[PDB]
Amino acid sequence: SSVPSQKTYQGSYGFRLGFLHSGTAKSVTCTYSPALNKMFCQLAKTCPVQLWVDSTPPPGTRVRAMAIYKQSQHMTEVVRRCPHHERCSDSDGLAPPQHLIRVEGNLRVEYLDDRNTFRHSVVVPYEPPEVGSDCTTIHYNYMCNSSCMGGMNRRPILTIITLEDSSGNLLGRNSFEVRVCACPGRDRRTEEENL
Amino acid sequence: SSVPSQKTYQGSYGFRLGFLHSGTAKSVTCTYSPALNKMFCQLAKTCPVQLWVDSTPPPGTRVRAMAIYKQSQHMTEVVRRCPHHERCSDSDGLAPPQHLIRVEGNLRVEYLDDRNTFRHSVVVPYEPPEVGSDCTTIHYNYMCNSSCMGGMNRRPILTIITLEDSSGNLLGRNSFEVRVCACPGRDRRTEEENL
Amino acid sequence: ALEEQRGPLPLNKTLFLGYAFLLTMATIPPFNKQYTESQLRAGAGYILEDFNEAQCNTAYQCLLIADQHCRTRKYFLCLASGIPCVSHVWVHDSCHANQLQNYRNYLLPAGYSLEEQRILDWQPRENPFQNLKVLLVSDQQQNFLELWSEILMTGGAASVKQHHSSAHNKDIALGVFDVVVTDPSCPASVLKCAEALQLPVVSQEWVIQCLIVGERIGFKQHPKYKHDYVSH
Amino acid sequence: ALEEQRGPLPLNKTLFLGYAFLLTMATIPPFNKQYTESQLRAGAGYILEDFNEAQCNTAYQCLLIADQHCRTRKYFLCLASGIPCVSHVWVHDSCHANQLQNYRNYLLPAGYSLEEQRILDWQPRENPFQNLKVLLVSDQQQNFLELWSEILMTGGAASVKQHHSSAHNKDIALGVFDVVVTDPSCPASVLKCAEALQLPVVSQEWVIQCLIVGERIGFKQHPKYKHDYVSH
Ligand SMILES: [Zn+2]
Ligand SMILES: [Zn+2]
Repeated sequence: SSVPSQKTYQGSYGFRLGFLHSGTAKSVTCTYSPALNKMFCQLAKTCPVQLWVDSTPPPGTRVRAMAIYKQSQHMTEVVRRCPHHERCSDSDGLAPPQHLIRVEGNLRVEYLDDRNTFRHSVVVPYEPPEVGSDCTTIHYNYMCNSSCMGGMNRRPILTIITLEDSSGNLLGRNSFEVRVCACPGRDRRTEEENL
Repeated sequence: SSVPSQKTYQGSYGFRLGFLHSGTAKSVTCTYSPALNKMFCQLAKTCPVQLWVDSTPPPGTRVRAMAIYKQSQHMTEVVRRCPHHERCSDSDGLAPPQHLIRVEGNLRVEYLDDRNTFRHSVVVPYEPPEVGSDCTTIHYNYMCNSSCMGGMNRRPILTIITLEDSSGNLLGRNSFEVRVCACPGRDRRTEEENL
Repeated sequence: ALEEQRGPLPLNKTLFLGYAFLLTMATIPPFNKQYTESQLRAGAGYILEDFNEAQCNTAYQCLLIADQHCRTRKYFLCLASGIPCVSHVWVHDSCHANQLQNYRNYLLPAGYSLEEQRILDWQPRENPFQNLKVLLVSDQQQNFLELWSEILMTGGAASVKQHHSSAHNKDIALGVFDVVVTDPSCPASVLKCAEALQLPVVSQEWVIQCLIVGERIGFKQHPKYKHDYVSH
Repeated sequence: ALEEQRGPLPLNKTLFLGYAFLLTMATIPPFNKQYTESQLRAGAGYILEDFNEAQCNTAYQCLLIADQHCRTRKYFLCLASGIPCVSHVWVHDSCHANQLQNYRNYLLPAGYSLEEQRILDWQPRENPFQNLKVLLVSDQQQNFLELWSEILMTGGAASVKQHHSSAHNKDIALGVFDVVVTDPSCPASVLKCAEALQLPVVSQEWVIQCLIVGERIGFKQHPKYKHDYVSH
């Protein structure tokens, strides 16, 4: 009955998150609202998330991504893929069909199905930024819509990004709310006005 | 519930479409009406669509054909072959029996059945014009009549022709209305007078 | 060559379970209202003998099956109540794939439109008679007063007052009404009053056409809307 | 593409054993109340024909099954009684896996909230009508007095006094009530009495909104709560 911690912890490496600009077009596949600290994106579409640090983490460091429900009444509930989509061939072989969050582009990804908590998570090795670039970029895939009956079922989620040493010890944490939908741009504008 | 886009987009290559002239005889198998930007043709008859461009697209580029209903009330519904005709041997094997649009003459033609939208599309590789010619001609086949019960069922459609790079990114878009019917030329004249 | 279209009986016994059907026809694979209804039953489809929006609202997914668009009482009730008018060919194709087909690809036309002068496709619409206050006048309970009162109401009318042409004493308030739907048996007193009260008066063709087009149309956009219009 | 969602009949004949289900629908996989019900019976699920909190309290784990949130008598009885409102997709995914799913991942929303102006998810709540003494005034046994009396009571009300609008002689003690729930058929004498006794008078919408929000809301936080509010 333990809800993973979601408190911002820049840590010793000064860990921060970065996203890409995308405006509010309806053809936009992923857009992030600084105002809401919430990413709006579509099913199975690429979601770039940027890792920024002030000091370089020693190789052997990992980056974990995990989804938890945002509402207090559901926090203890495990976030998973609805049955309908578990029964779909989109399985790239690497990712267990029950995982909401996936990583594309990286061949060293591991999937954790936590025997004690029962939560799902996807982790990859930490890699320094690319030369000529100030940040490591990981590409995430959300395999269900926020509305999926049987899955997220309309409940908003938070994605927690964790920086860990090889032994799993916390080095840093950040997080952002996510809404997987048909019109990311449209929904971003709608929600930003609602403030 | 996303309706594929139908906005003209000539793009960086200046992509335009072209059609052959074919008056209004009752023996004509496919006739285009500029006034309506509409092709009238017969079942399974060859329908030549010409591809014009100002700059030559890099090879690896693709041409995708897709039909969407024209009327707003039906745009979210997927255009497909009526069951009656799915049950007919005209299946050149290459073409899944459920596709309305086919391409003849080419041999590299692929048939997309989109796992998320559920729409059908037919895409072949882009090829530069023929020497002595100013455009690339693609031969389309429409396997049902606009009137087929359990299919288009009298609902008028639009064919959306898309120029794509090898990664699926949009490069160009154009479109024309289509009526598959018994008497192309007769109907063309009838509809042009109704203006 | 006639069984070919017809299709078989469903095989799958529960093919139409959860569906209820209403059948009609006028007065293109021949429509066999006999084989069709037997196909339906073999699939556990529920056969509605007469219109009933009770079952159509809470118990079953209701559909009207016919061979083409009709001008029968059932066709009108379905158009007025939003029940889909589907081609029997949907039944035939389904019994064939032993799988339910998408009825949305088999919608029959709504009907022939006078104003348009052509057969019109059906499309979603608001209640054409929403909150309308009607006065029905005629010398025939069944065929007119009963018939239209039920269609008007199912179509959204706020109220319908049935008033037997001759056999009825005019102790009604003609100002409360929006329209008078009547026929050639309408007493002249009612007409002269409606006129004086600026209350429009029409024939049943006005109602029918409203149902076909999907909206409340002009009380006078066509001669046939005159309640006294006669063949000729 | 329709059986796909539906799912099969449960192979495990006792999949829903120990559960009772109540089904309804309003007026996104089409909801086939018939096939869904056969799926539940095929797994020994017990089908309740109407709300009954006897069996829902002792004998079975009751669930209301529907396609979305509704404003029906049965939806209200369940929201008021804490019987969960579950999507029929839960029945289907359970048959598909031949294994009971977590219905907590299939909860239907409570309903549309006037104050929030949007659909509200359902969340745990105290009896909204805990220790409320209610006086129901109306000219209809079934539909109002019988209906709301039951809903208020299972909602934790201490007492509900039914009192037929016109056809009832005002020999009650209006001071013993907290609220008067009524419609436009409320006698002016009661309104005038309540006004002086400072006892609030509302419409059924006040009750419904409390059921949807999951808490006792303002007697006057919205116009529709005035007993006399009419469409318009
Ligand atoms: Zn899903
Ligand atoms: Zn066809």
